[PDB]
Amino acid sequence: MDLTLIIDNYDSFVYNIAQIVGELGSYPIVIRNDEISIKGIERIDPDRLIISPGPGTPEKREDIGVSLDVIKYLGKRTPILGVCLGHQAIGYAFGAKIRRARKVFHGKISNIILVNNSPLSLYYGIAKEFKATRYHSLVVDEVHRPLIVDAISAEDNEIMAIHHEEYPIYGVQFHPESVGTSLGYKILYNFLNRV
Amino acid sequence: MDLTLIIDNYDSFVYNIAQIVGELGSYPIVIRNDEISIKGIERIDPDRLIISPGPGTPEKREDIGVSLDVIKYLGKRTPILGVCLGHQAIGYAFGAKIRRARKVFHGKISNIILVNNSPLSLYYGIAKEFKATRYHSLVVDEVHRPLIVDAISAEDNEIMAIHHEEYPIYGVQFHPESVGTSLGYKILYNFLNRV
Amino acid sequence: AMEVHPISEFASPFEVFKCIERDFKVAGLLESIRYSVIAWSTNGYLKIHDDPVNILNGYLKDLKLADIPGLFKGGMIGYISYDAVRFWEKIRDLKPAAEDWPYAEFFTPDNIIIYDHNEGKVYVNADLSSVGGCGDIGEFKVSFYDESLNKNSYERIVSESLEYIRSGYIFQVVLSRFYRYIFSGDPLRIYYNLRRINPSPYMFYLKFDEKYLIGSSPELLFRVQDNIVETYPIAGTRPRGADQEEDLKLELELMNSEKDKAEHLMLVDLARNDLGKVCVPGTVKVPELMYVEKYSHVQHIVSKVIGTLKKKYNALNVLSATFPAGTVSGAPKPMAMNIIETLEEYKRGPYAGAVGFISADGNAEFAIAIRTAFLNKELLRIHAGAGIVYDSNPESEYFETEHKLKALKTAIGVR
Amino acid sequence: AMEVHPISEFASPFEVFKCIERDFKVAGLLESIRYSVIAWSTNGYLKIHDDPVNILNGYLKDLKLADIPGLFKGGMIGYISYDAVRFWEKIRDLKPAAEDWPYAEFFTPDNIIIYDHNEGKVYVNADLSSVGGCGDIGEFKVSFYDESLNKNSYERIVSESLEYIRSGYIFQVVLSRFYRYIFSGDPLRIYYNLRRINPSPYMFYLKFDEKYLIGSSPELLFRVQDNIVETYPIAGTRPRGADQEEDLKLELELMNSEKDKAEHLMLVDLARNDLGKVCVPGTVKVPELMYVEKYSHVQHIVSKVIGTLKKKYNALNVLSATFPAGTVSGAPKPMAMNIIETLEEYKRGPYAGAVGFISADGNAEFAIAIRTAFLNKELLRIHAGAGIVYDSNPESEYFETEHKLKALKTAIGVR
Repeated sequence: MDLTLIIDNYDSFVYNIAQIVGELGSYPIVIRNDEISIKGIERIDPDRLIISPGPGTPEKREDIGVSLDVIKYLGKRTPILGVCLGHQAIGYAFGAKIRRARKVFHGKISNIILVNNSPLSLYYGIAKEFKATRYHSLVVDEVHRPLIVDAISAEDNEIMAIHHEEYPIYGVQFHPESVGTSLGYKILYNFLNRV
Repeated sequence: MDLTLIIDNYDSFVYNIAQIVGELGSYPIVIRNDEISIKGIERIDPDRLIISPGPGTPEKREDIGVSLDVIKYLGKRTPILGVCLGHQAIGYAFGAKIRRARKVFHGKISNIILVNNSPLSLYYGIAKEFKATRYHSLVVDEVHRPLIVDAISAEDNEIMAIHHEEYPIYGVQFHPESVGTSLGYKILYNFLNRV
Repeated sequence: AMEVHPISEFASPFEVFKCIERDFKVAGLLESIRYSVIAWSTNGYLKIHDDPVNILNGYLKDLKLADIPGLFKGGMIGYISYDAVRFWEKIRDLKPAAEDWPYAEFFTPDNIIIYDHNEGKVYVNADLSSVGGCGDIGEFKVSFYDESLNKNSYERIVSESLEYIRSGYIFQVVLSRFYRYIFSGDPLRIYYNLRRINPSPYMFYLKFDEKYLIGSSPELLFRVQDNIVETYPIAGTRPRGADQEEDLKLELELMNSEKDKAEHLMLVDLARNDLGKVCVPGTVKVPELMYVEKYSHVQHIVSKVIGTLKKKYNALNVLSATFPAGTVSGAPKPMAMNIIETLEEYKRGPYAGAVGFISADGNAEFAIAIRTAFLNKELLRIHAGAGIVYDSNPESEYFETEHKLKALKTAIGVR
Repeated sequence: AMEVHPISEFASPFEVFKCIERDFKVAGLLESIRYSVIAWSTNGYLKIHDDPVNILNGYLKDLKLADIPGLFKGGMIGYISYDAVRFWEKIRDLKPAAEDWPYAEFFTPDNIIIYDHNEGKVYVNADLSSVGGCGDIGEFKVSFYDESLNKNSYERIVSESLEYIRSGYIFQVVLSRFYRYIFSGDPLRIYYNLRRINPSPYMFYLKFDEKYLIGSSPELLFRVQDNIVETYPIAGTRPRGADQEEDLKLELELMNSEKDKAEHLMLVDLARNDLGKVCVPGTVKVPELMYVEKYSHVQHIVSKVIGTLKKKYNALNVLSATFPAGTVSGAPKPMAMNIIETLEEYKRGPYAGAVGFISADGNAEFAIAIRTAFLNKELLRIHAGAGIVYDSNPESEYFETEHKLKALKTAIGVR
């Protein structure tokens, strides 16, 4: 059956992702960044993978656990969606830089501006700019290939989303599972059914 | 939904268990003794658990991995079925002794003799003595409480099955997943639906 | 056996309780300020030293159900210590306890008395010889014992905690401090004062022999009613209004508080998350989002979060899933609790824990154990905290705790 | 373009192949002893240095399908090295290779010729100028080069391997040894001899420029036909019968062999397990269990194991799920392969690997790469092994390999 593995980076929003996933018809399995091996993940063979938000930086392994190898090794043949810490890990994984944000959005709603040159499955039917909750002090920067910037912060002007040139890897700095993100459900629906 | 976690002790029979489980209507998840943490197992929250056969002895941790803590910690509130190595680990876990068998059954069919004083769910509708395949050089011995001997080898006279006085933990030295075990499917059906 | 009486021909809650509280080692009074519950056991209580979920779970089957109005139709009443969360999450064990408190203490009432105020009927299923007649509330005198974390000590951990926030290891963390006093007298006096100054729908007085939990909880952890779970995240405070006018100007200050709303949003998301652990996918909803609730003294931004509990679940699962409240710990909760164990000087014990009941019908209600006085043998502790954020002022935060404690200081007679 | 001819007015497989094999760097001949396939590419081949499953997977979509009889209706032919299993299982990397062999080498035929013997028709979809005319098979002369593990060396690892078995770390493990020779001449000669002495349904001659795989496989790894997977575990050998009588006395020796049946049962269970990794639960069955199969020289105990492949799967998934065959590795397979890497002196390379095809229609067939001569540049290697068990005799086992190698020694002209 359909299975979504959600790597829990000791988060307090991760189950908001699981509920949406379950409701979207996929069976969600939530396990923490340090409770399963990359080989073990392989053995479960999820259809897709979501790396949950979390405290810390991807620059420190104890913060992301198995999260970076998952992106690196499984990212090519299994779709990955990284949120907050996961979005940063996805960026870090591909040579992007991690830094503090100019402005601190902790539970604040930002206006995401899609800046994708070419259409994305993940953003199918999504308004050119929408509102989404942010819960982060750090951001991703110096995003070069194979990564591509997809969205941007209106007020702050920080990278809000990224994705790989060819792998089905996506990162969103904002929170689709938040009540503050209207189109959040849709974005997740897209990841599940169009990615 | 229904979920059976099967801890794979690097076995070549483990998928015979998964297939029966899947066919019995439960979703099987196969992961190796060293690919997931006991906390991670907890997080998956399987409905039941099967510890697959495998090379080695439970006396050596690299042989059973997380298998012994699973029996110890999860065994009280989650049913466990141990097969071969798993049956031995279940016995070792409760103070039984592990030793070489007087006779070596490697792919040989033995006559299991149920010697349960009081009826067991796992053996519901099972003939007082049946035929089952054996693949083991070692056996369990000096089985005292909380463990109880359930079956015995006719020819060899070794402990063929055990179980805990109160926990839903069961061990079978023989192989229910083997083509050689006629009632194997039934025994597994029992574990899934009656334990 | 049972007898319904007219509230008019009876005594009143506190009145009937004076007698009961003084007569038994285990008794409690719960008051809504709608219903009033007086219950006590003749067979002692339950001192839980293991996982409360497991332990309590084995008592739910034989629980006799009472034919009374209200969410509690018999069952067990008690409290859950904040440290019980250690069974449900990985938390560093560095600091010592202030006093010795079991992970939870519950009891199943041998006698129950329910006041249906809205109906003028008090239901008495109790073996009562007399109704009252024990004289009035005694005096209750205290004497300062110690304090855990004075202004600069607390102020510095707030500063420390701020680095973690800047680094991105927490959004908010609640740091608390306390005053302890030795005492003599009638602890009922404390409740009398609390009912008077800070009435609330979550009033309680739990007496477990040598220990007491006397408080007026400001917030509800969770409620389960006919398999639907509900919780109400609260954030942002403003005093009521001088007139139907100055009131709206305050309520609108909340409405326009970019800061107070952000903290509220996070709490709601955190609440939807915890419900998400035990609720049916697609059932966790926020029917009422960010509405100002007006109280007899203050007003806050409030949200209603609900969900449908899985069949495979219990009220005990809701407890562990929601405990401890985001407002008394922080976010991300696991980190926050570990940072707390790192910065505070003592394990919290009942403080920031929860207190409530499990109805014999599976329904349940638990309020956050704050704005409460914890008496344990010779010591009485008044505890309070403040939620730190990225731009929190160490001094302002110190005072929020001082302000919070002033109230408890008053309730205990220090002023 | 295509032309069907009468087998009677054509040449014969080997005959038409002499010319092709000598003309192209990449060509192959597959023969059943039912169908005969001659195929060669004009565009070179595929040298796989990565996971064969991944690599090959990206070539399946554009594969042109041919309108010919037989399981192969176009697609890719090649071999999988035994060491390719390293991508699909954790195996110690201690020993060096005997010769340099890519993990797999495949090619997609530019021209194909199919002999439907049962129908007397040969299908020629090929750009053929002449049909043959290249003279006869050349001479093929060799000269001993070396041997990997003489009698006592092999005998001792068998003794070592026996401890593991006694301890309970394996039920059976296959230990092999080899002889290498330098050579000169027509390698076709080897096949000619093999077809003659050891004909089988799995004859093959693969020429990948400087490398060759010329053998008569005794066993099939797996077959996939219209999404149904099938494999036939084989165990126990007995020579045919002098008469319809001495035959039955032999066949019944197998039938009564407690030992030979035990080894067979294990192989069947191992086979049902591997199919279990990619088949639909409840579809893996053993229609024919433990039946004696009679061959032109010997007879073995055989079983038919089948299953229905999941939709999410490929023939490539069947490969990785079944590779390497239990009969050439051991059980439990992971341990056995690691013990093998520990005891043997060199990495096996194509030996004990597999060779076959992936049809453009998704159907596939792969035979075990044993009873085969592997030529790699200046060296030619003949390899064989014996399955060790708990009561195996180190010397008897040595001789089983000697006996196995005698045949290949013959096929190559050493005798």
